[PDB]
Amino acid sequence: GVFTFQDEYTSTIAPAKLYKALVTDADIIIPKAVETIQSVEIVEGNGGPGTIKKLTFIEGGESKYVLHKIEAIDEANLGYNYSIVGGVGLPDTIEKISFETKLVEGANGGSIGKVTIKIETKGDAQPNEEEGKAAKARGDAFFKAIESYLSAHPDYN
Ligand SMILES: C/C(=C\CNc1ncnc2[nH]cnc12)CO
Ligand SMILES: C/C(=C\CNc1ncnc2[nH]cnc12)CO
Ligand SMILES: C/C(=C\CNc1ncnc2[nH]cnc12)CO
Ligand SMILES: C/C(=C\CNc1ncnc2[nH]cnc12)CO
Ligand SMILES: [Ca+2]
Repeated sequence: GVFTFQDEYTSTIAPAKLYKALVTDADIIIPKAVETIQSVEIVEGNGGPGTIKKLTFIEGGESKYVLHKIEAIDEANLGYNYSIVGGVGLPDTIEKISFETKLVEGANGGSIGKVTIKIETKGDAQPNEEEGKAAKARGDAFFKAIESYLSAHPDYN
């Protein structure tokens, strides 16, 4: 089956600046900002489509990682699309999970981070609800941490 979900994250940070932090400077800013992410590293590629990034994080006390494959990267339109192409642990009901993200102008000069999540399962298997909730909660924490960090360090590098 194919399932879609929509998240929106509000930020006080202006969209092009937030995109720069999330995308262009991800490898530097994200580990600094996000207290559960230890590193964001390029495994292969030049930064364009097909690039694989390894994001190492702590969960339940254990060091784990996920691999992201860049599907599209469009700074002009503040777009970034990627898929998850590896991780730690046994297979589950997800055959594939991918993301289409866009940043747009929000309130008082801030942003809204839009995310469409596409989950593909085998046959009539359903997405795991607890996981979706946890994933969204991580998304909230991720944007909060980035907002707090960029508020405290509006300049950098
Ligand atoms: C940090 C990574 C993915 C999470 N990125 C984003 N997650 C959510 N919204 C966004 N807008 C621009 N980039 C993103 C690395 O693939
Ligand atoms: C897999 C299911 C929910 C998991 N998804 C979400 N759970 C919580 N908040 C959300 N916002 C957009 N999607 C979600 C429904 O069983
Ligand atoms: C911040 C991001 C994703 C977090 N949201 C979700 N990630 C995974 N599954 C889900 N179901 C509903 N929302 C989600 C994109 O990088
Ligand atoms: C890009 C994001 C998170 C990086 N992925 C994860 N970050 C932290 N703990 C996890 N458990 C499963 N996946 C993760 C957005 O929340
Ligand atoms: Ca960190």
